[PDB]
Amino acid sequence: VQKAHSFRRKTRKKLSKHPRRRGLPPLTRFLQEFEVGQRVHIVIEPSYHKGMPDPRFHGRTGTVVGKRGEAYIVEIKDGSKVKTLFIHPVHLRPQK
Amino acid sequence: LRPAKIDRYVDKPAYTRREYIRGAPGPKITIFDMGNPAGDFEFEVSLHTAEPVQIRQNALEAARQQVNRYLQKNVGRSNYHFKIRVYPFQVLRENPMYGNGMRRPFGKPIGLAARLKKDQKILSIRVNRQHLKFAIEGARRAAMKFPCKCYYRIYDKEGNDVTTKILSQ
RNA sequence: GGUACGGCGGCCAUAGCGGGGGGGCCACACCCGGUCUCAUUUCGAACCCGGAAGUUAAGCCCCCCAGCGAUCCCGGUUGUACUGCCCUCCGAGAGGGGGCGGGAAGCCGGGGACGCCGCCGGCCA
RNA sequence: CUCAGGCGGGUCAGGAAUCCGCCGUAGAGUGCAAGGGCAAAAGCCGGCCUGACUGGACCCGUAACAGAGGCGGGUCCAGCCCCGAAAGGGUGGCCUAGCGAACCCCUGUGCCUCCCCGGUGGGGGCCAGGGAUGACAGAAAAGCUACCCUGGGGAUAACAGAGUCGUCUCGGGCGAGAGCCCAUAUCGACCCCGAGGCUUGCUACCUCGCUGUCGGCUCUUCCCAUCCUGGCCCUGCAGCAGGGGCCAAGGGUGGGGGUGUUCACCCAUUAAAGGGGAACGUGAGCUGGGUUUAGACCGUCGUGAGACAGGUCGGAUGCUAUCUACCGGGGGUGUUGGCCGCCUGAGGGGAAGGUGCCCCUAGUACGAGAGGAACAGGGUGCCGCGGCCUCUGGUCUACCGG
RNA sequence: CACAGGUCCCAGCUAGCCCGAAAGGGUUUGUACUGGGGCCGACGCCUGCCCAGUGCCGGUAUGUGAAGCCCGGGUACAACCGGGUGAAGCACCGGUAAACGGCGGGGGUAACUAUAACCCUCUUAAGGUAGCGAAAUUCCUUGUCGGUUAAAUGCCGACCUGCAUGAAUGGCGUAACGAGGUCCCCGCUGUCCCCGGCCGGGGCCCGGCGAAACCUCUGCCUGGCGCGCAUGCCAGGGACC
RNA sequence: CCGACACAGGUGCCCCUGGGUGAGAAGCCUAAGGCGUGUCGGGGGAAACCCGGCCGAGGGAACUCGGCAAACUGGCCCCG
RNA sequence: CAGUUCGCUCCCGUGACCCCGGGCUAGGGGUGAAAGGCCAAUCGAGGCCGGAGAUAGCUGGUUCCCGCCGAAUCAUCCCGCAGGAUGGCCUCCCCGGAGGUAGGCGGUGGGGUAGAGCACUGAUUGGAGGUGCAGGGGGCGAAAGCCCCCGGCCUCCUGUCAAACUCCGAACCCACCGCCGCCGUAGAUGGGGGGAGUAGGGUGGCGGUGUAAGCCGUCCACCGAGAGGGGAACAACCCAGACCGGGGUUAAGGCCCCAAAGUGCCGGCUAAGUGUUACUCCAAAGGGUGUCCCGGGCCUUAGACAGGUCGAGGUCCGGGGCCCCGAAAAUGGACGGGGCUCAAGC
RNA sequence: AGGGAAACCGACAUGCCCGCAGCCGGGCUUAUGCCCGGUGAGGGGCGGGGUGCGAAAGCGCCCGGAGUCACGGCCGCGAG
RNA sequence: AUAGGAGGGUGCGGCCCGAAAGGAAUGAGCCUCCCCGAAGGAAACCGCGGCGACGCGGGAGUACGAGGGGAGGGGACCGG
Repeated sequence: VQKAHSFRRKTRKKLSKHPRRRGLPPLTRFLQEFEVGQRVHIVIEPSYHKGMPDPRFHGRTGTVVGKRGEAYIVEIKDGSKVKTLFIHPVHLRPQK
Repeated sequence: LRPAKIDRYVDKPAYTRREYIRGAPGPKITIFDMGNPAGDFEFEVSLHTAEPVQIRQNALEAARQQVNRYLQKNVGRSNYHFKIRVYPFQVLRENPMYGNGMRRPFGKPIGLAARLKKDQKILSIRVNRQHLKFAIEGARRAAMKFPCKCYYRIYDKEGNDVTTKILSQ
């Protein structure tokens, strides 16, 4: 039986937190800041449901090209297409 | 009863979750300890498989009855402890097939089996020195009922392999 | 610069749970009393307001431990289980094997671990 | 503010009504499946509210890479607001389901427009919301065909072949036992390992510009897992017989009743009246009883046309042999010149033989008795094969007679 | 299939039924002992119950019911909106089964054994009456019993458990009749045991006329590979034309 | 004449029939009339086999789906 | 002889009988003692010409040569499933002008598969301790309740599990950055335009499913669309990817003959023609003082075993190599064949 | 000269940056050639402008002149 | 008239034809001798290693080697 892709399809383990990490995350990731041109990894925080990108892009590394409101604008290369995502800084991690 | 060669091999994934398997049958073997477990015994004879294999509950029960009868006749109830270390968890199913063949062929449960790795103990008989031959004969009788090559080993209380010492002595 | 003083924090158990001993210049508390501010789906029990008669019993501060939990290092199991690539290698089959590259989990033994760090203020000097 | 559950203590009050204390990482709850997330909350209890609003931009998913109508979601700007001391939050439900093109119609709102011009009634257009297509990327919509027709398909069933062996047929390993003792004279539970392709099934690999079905008759050949005939072993084998097994495929394995039957059942004989393969051998050899068209009847089902792997009566079998194959009959060349006659036998073929009964051994061996053999020696029947016409019978379109 | 016979339906004539676009017409130079339309099918004895359903016929108090007409609103006139009247047809009521069809299902008994319907409970419009029944209808089935044979998946007689018989889509019986299906008996015979002779015409040879179907080229086997049954491929065997 | 034919069909057997046997316009023989043109001839123990016909000892349906085919009987007179 | 005839047999043969000449009924029509029969060899809707060269997603066919490049049967939608459309993959031309990334090393991050384990969720054998715990069974008491057994619930020990479990956790894969390597100004990455074909795939490894064959996906290696040299012939297996004429050396593999190359060498095994098989084809459970070896115990050279006497190794066990039994099929026959035994087998 | 359903309204003959080819100056190189710096048509990006929706911001389309005709070829659609 | 494969492919031999259009008496097939030479590449013999098949150093990158040139003899074929 074919199943169409949805936001939470096959995310039982991808979007699950460690038992010892249950609860609110430390505020450093919430309040972290980035500059245009910086490269950041995408690590979705399951507890925060705002500004979450599609889980298909979890684990990828993109580049910051702007900032709208509280969310950062991240550009990724899916195959040959350029895809633009609006990701909250809590879901991002600096490279190196 | 279909031939055991069908379920002998372990190429299929584990099928044990009773929460999701519909119509799983109840076990046919309910006794796993016989004799005098409390009493101590100098020697223990264990039976191992030479290859991974699924042993059916019917074969397990047949071996249990044969070995228990032999040990009761020859050794005595208070002079031995016979234990089967494995439990049948794998659920064996069969394609239910006027009549449609190969259409919706997922099988319905028909039996149970125990899946064993290589060199895994199946059963143990704990006896003293004077009943070692009877224990070995019981182990051979049990092995005659299983669908795989099996071998016996003798261990002391500490767990060291002393089969050659005992048989030579 | 000293202090068994406090406030705001970072990592978020190697930091937790449970035990033993010591301490109060200051400071933090327990504590005393409910007119006023505030509240009980009753209760000044909490919260709030007004204070210093008494206490270091405990919250707190300092030192220690290894019973539980967690976790770092070393040795054994062990280059064991598993695995990427190639193969005119064996095997009736199941599967295994040779060469090159990786490599556990659990268990046993011996150590570690009863947190580390940032900004500032109070008191004394 | 902290839940579920548990422990200890309490008037009725008990397992369970309400209350005090302690342990209590969520073992509760969050509207509804499951997964994920939630503990000074996203749970429970209260206060105040309607941001479940208006005008727009960009981006992700359905639909990766890699195209998309419709739909869902995320990040924001502005307007008017809500809660809060403030920070901050609010574009429905903590996240992932609960839904839908064109055309047409209804409603809201405030603009444009209708053929020379102006007014009125009416119509058309732009924006927003709604009425549904579940076959859910959106036709309005019941059946028979055996009187059937066309284009095709081994992309796809029935017969047959192929693969497989679950099933079928036939074995093997161990030995609980049953056999007066004794597992193995015989039967052998529960389990386990196989062989064959002789039953059925499964797959759909060859064959739909046709490979003619079941049964029977005729004819040829092969296998052994041997029914009889030949020779043996064990026995719970006294004899006569039985039970089990081994070698052995030369020969035999027949006649009849019902039934289309194969098979199965039955009858009288017999040494026995074996199982199978050869395109379920054999329709350019036969027959056509069954099956499977077109006609018709009965029963059941259907409103009906009609249908039934339900019965029943009738219902077509084409051939001048091209090649090869086998059976017999001839002409040639070669065999180091031609011809006549008599021989040799390398190889091939055979079943040229097979099998009953009777006399005697002998009422003997054996056996309590009943009963009852064998070696050797004689006779003869049947089946099979190769010949012949003296005898018998048939024919005798020569001939003779009525 | 038809048939004589039985029975049902419509119609008093400008009828009933039918052809046609119409005009006209067939039945009809006819008139209920007639014309037209179904079903059964000689003859003998009979033809039971059911009108809830689907049809047909009669009624239609009452509801709905199109156009037209009327009334009010609207439109300087209309389109448009509301109401009243409202035939047929449906709704409703009654007849009709030789109209289409239907005619069920559980417990226990009368134990002078056991087993039967007298019997009491749901249930419909009613629950299959007389007959016939293993049937051209019976799946189990080659039902069971009796006769026929040495032997009977046949045939005949009987029982009833009628999967799924039945009374004009007729039930049962029936003399005579039949190139209909079916079983048996006497007689007869080459159907057979078991085949053997004879005759005429072909076949065969000689002299003549003189084609067609069909044809990739070819054309020996065993075991194999192969689109899974090869004269042609591989390894072997054999073979003068 | 029609059927593509000097076609064993159909149209047309549409109308008519001496003697004997015999109920008979039956079968058989024969007179009249017609023909040897229902048009390829010759050979032969010259086979096997096929088509058409005759006979078959003993048995008498044992054959077969099924007495298929063949065979038995047969006209007339008198009893019944 | 005949696009329905001939022979034998059979049926009616005064009647609803057979035949002839003249007429009428014409195609959704006629006629029918009803078979869907008959209507000029045609009838479940006649024939002739016309619409008309009708239509089909279905079958067949499509005509000269060389040169260059060279696929696909995978996703979404369709009354869509033998057919189409949008993409993916191919090819041709042009613009633009400096980067690009199939391979590797190091780094920054992500993951929960294999394995493993019981710390949640659910299974799972026995024992010990605690708890009267709303259970049941007895004894026991007027009645308030006791005494045991069993059962339930916790802790520990013991023996086992999970595709829809995870306190742990690889190999490996992916995203990004620097470098090595390679490609690119003889113009890459990228962009625009023209033309397609492809919507049946197969073998092979892996995963789910199934007794198996097979069915369904996945990996892109080979056939499809691929020559040459081999496996006896073979689509897929091995070497190998190919313009033309010559010379040489190697690859797969092979060297007794067929058949080019050794009856080649050293050590050991097999006595069954086992074998002579890399794979497309190849029989097991259970047994063997059959042989060649390894390891471990008891006695152990006149103190062992076999039958107080002899007078040198025996006793047992667990394993390894080859071989043997288990082992029956149909036309006559298959190591490719001949044949091969200190091999021409292993 | 485009925007809009319509009424209707109504735009850069270059303000700025980057920059290939070409040109200019310099260095190395036997030469080709390479490198550095300017200028740079075409090309790319800003800024500004017309109009539609909007209270506005802001977005869509358009704006700094290349089209038209002919011959030949490939393809799509309709006709057999 | 003792031999097996879709009727063909590579090479040559036997028999036969061979005037012209192809070469050729300005010399053909053929015979003898000399020079250079890519990739490749021996052996006699001597010394040594190995149980052996055999190998290693010299001989030696020698003899030979696709092809590229020259000279002499003979006198009619070669290609097809």
